[PDB]
Amino acid sequence: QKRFYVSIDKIPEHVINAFVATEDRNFWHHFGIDPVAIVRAAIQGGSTITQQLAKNLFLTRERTLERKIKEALLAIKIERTFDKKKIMELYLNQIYLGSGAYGVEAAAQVYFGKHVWELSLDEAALLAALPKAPAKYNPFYHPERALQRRNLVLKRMLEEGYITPEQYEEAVNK
Amino acid sequence: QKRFYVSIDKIPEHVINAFVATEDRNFWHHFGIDPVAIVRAAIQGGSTITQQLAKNLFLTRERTLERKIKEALLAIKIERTFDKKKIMELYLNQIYLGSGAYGVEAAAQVYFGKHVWELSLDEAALLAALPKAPAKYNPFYHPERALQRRNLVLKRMLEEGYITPEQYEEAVNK
Ligand SMILES: CC(=O)N[C@H]1[C@H](O[C@H]2[C@H](O)[C@@H](NC(C)=O)[C@H](O[C@H]3[C@@H](OP(=O)(O)OC[C@@H](OC/C=C(/C)CCC=C(C)C)C(=O)O)O[C@H](C(N)=O)[C@@](C)(O)[C@@H]3OC(N)=O)O[C@@H]2CO[C@@H]2O[C@H](CO)[C@@H](O)[C@H](O)[C@H]2O)O[C@H](C)[C@@H](O[C@@H]2O[C@H](C(N)=O)[C@H](O)[C@H](O)[C@H]2O)[C@@H]1O
Ligand SMILES: CC(=O)N[C@H]1[C@H](O[C@H]2[C@H](O)[C@@H](NC(C)=O)[C@H](O[C@H]3[C@@H](OP(=O)(O)OC[C@@H](OC/C=C(/C)CCC=C(C)C)C(=O)O)O[C@H](C(N)=O)[C@@](C)(O)[C@@H]3OC(N)=O)O[C@@H]2CO[C@@H]2O[C@H](CO)[C@@H](O)[C@H](O)[C@H]2O)O[C@H](C)[C@@H](O[C@@H]2O[C@H](C(N)=O)[C@H](O)[C@H](O)[C@H]2O)[C@@H]1O
Repeated sequence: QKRFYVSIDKIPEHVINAFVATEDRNFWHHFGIDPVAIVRAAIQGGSTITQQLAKNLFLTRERTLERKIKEALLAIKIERTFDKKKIMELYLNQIYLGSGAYGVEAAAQVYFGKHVWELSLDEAALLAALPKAPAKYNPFYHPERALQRRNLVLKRMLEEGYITPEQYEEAVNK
Repeated sequence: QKRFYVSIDKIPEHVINAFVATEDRNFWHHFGIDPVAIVRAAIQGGSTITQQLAKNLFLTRERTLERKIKEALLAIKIERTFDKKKIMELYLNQIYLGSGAYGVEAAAQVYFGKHVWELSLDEAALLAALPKAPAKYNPFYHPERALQRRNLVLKRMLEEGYITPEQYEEAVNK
C-alpha cells in the first residue's frame, strides 16, 4: 500500500481543490486548528486536513477526548515544521479511500484505471467524497450515495469559486 | 524557519550517506525501530532516524519513558505509511542543526553560503555531526570539537563503504 507516492506538482488543481472545499475550506490559512470552523460546526465535523493527517499517524485508532487533543497538538507542530503544499501532499498520499486504496494515485487506478494527473473534474470530486466514510460511499457497491456525495462535492467547489457554472453543470451530469 | 525545503532527489549522496552512517546505519532496512541497535547500544544511542523524526513532531519536548514509547509507536506507523526515501526527506528538512538553521539547505547556507547540492564531502560530514548536540558541536564557536566530530563522521562513512580511502584522506585534511 505504501507504494504509489506522487508529488503535489503532479496532482491536478481540481483534485486538490475538491479535497479542500469538502474537508477544510480554510486549509490554506489556519495554523493546524480552526476555531471558526469548530464553532460554526458546533451548530458537520470541524477537524482540519492537518488534524486528519495527524490522526492517521497513530498506530491504534481510538477516539477518546484524550487523543483528540494529542492530535491537535501534533497538528500544530506539523504546521510549524512543514509548509501548506507539503502537508497537502503527505495527506493526499496517505488518505484511505476504500477498496484497499491509500492515496489519490492508487485510488485513481482502482476507480478509474488511470493516473491521478489524467483525472477529469467529475472524477476528482468522487475521490474527495470518500474520506468521510469510504465503505459507506464506495462507488463499487453504493453507487447511489457515491454519486450523491460526488455532486455535493462539486457544489462545494462551485461555492468556493474553484470551478465555473459551466463546469459544474457538465460534471454533475457525468 | 519553515521556509527552505528541498526534495531528496536534489540532496547529494554524500549528505544522505553521512547522516545514515552517523545516526542510523541500518536505516534502509529496519521498520522504524532497531532492536539489534538497541541491544548493541545498551552496552551510544539506539534511536533510529524515524524515531528522531517522530520525536520532533511533538510540541512540548519532555523525555519521559512514557513518551519514548509514544514516539516508537508513531515511528512504526510512519514507516507503514511512507517509504524510506520520503522519511529521509522529511527528516533532512526538519532537523535542527544549530544557529537557527532547520533543515540541510538552510544549514548549508548558514555554514557554507551555498546550496546543499553544492556541498563537498567534508562539508556534508560537518552537518551530520550536529544532530547529537548542535550547540555543543557548533563550528561558529566550538570549531575544535566540531572538526573532531566531523572527522569521526568521515570515519563512519569510510567504515560503511560510502567513501573510498582516497576520499577519506582528502576530506579529514580539509
Ligand atoms: C465504516 C468505514 O468506512 N470504515 C473504515 C474507516 O473509514 C473512516 C475514515 O478513514 C475516517 N477518515 C479519516 C481521514 O481518518 C473518517 O473520519 C470521520 C470521523 O472521524 P472519527 O471516527 O475518527 O472521529 C473523529 C472525531 O473525534 C471524536 C472524539 C471526540 C472525543 C469528540 C471531540 C470533541 C470535539 C468538541 C471536537 C472528530 O472530532 O472529528 O467522523 C468525524 C466527525 N464526526 O466529525 C469526520 C466526519 O469529520 C471524519 O472525517 C474525516 N475526513 O476526518 O471515519 C470513517 C469511518 O468512521 C467509522 O464510524 C463508525 C460509526 O459512525 C464506527 O463504528 C467505525 O469504527 C469508524 O471507523 O477507515 C479505516 C482506515 C478502515 O480500516 C481498515 O478496514 C479494512 C476494511 N475491512 O474495510 C480492513 O479491516 C483493514 O485492515 C483496516 O485497516 C475502516 O474500515
Ligand atoms: C544543548 C543543545 O544543543 N540544545 C538544543 C537541542 O539540541 C538537541 C538535539 O536537537 C537533539 N536531536 C534531535 C534529532 O532531536 C539531541 O538528541 C539526542 C539526545 O536526545 P534526547 O535528549 O531527546 O533523549 C532521547 C532518549 O530518550 C531518553 C528517555 C528515556 C526515558 C530513556 C529511554 C530508554 C531506553 C532503554 C532507550 C533516547 O533514548 O534517545 O540524546 C540521545 C541519547 N542519549 O541516546 C541521542 C544522542 O541519541 C540524541 O540524538 C539524536 N540525533 O536523536 O539532543 C540535543 C541536546 O540534548 C540536550 O541534553 C542536555 C544535557 O544532556 C539537556 O539539559 C537539554 O535539555 C537537551 O536538549 O535542540 C533543540 C531544538 C534546541 O531548542 C531551541 O533552542 C534555541 C537556543 N537557545 O539554542 C532557542 O531557545 C529556540 O527557541 C529553541 O526551540 C536546544 O537548544
